[PDB]
Amino acid sequence: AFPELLDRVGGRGRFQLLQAVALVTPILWVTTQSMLENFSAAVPHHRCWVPLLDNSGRDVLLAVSIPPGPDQRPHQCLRFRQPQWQLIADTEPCEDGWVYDHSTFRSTIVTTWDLVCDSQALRPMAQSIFLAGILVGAAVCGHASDRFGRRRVLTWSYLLVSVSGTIAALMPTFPLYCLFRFLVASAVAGVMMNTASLLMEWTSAQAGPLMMTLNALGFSFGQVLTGSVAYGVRSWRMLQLAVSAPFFLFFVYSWWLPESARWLITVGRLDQSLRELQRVAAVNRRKAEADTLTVEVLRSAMRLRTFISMLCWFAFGFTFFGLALDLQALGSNIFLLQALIGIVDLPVKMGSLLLLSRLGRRLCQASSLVLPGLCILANILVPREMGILRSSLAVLGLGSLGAAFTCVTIFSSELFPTVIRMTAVGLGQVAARGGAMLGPLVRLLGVYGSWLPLLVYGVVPVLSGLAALLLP
Ligand SMILES: CCc1oc2ccccc2c1C(=O)c1cc(Br)c(O)c(Br)c1
Repeated sequence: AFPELLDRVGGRGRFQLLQAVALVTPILWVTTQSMLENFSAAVPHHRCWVPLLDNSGRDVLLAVSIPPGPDQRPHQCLRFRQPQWQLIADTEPCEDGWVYDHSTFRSTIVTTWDLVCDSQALRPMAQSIFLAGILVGAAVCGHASDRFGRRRVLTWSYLLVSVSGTIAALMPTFPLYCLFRFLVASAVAGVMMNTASLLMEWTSAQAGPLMMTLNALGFSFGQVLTGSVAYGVRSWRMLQLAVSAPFFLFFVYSWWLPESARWLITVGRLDQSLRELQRVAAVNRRKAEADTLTVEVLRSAMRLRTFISMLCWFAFGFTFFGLALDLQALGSNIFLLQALIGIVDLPVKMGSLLLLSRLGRRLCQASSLVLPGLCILANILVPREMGILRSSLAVLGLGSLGAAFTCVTIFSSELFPTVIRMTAVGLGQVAARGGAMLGPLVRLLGVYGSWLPLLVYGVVPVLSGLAALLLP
């Protein structure tokens, strides 16, 4: 009978707008802490330390000291034992440390801990560990927000994000940085599920479109907050602090938001629920029907399609979270991409949805997965002679893969007996954050050709979208 009390107490109005505003803002920084592994773990050009150069014809010394490399560059992993002055066979690996290029980044984690050359597989694992953390944090938090409430967990998760982000920026060794990022990811997943649920519960029956639109449209401007804070702070020890600092201020003000009124009824905390409903009504200024609440009323109140959705969610999660955490290979000028993956997400999603829904729901579902797969697949074909075309396709693709996140939820998830969609939307997400941990692991296949990662990242969504045409 809870919708009746909600209608008696409000619906739209004022409070349901300030709550949405105060809950949407953390989503931007939540995005910031997930795509931050693109400007923090950046790999600049690295060469081998030499006694002749870099103190104890500059080009002549560079040519005589380092053997030439395959890709029209000096070798990044080998050096001459002695100066081969015959150049107007016998080589050893770098043992005096590397020298890096300090022209766009001052200090990345790679520069600090030498994650190059033989120790290359370490870099694509710090993101898999992060996503695994997200999964294990979104699994536990489910059976946590039922014995602790729903508002307290959000505040403690804000505090945990703040503390873990601050601590992870002052570690002296790699494994501690891997572990504290794991904790950060778990807390971030908890924040994102609790915020979604809190936005869900307090709203009326019209929670379907508006709130789920606001959550996504929040992630988009998010990308543009990374782009920006980056252009500003370049180092890596001063970036994690500058990103995790706002969460403490968020926790400080999160102590006043009223707790969800539906959970309080089912556990027997009637008096606090009455107080929360009364304060919500007072905020909403609809203090006319609040008199009727005299406790007694609240006392009385107290298979093929599923598989197709699973594959669609899995394909969406795998390609995006494995080709968007490597934008240094999709082009150049990183502080422009990871900053245009957003202004090309909102017009594109709106226009594509509006145009393709009238054709049909299944046509819209199919057209949103084959298109970006083909777009990404075409990227390897075009040579590097024209940069603008080399970089244009990826933005539109990764942009349209974002369109699945919305299209496959507010237009999909009805492919079932149609009782309530909330028992299917959650089931889809387990595969997304359970295939992104199987994401950047594909980038570990840089050896044995460099085109295979892009080929896989393009073919998998293509096959998923094409098989989606086999619904009957
Ligand atoms: C543009 C689409 C999009 O952009 C992001 C940027 C940062 C974090 C999540 C997302 C995101 C998601 O839809 C999403 C949400 C959750 Br929850 C996940 O576990 C995974 Br994987 C992906």
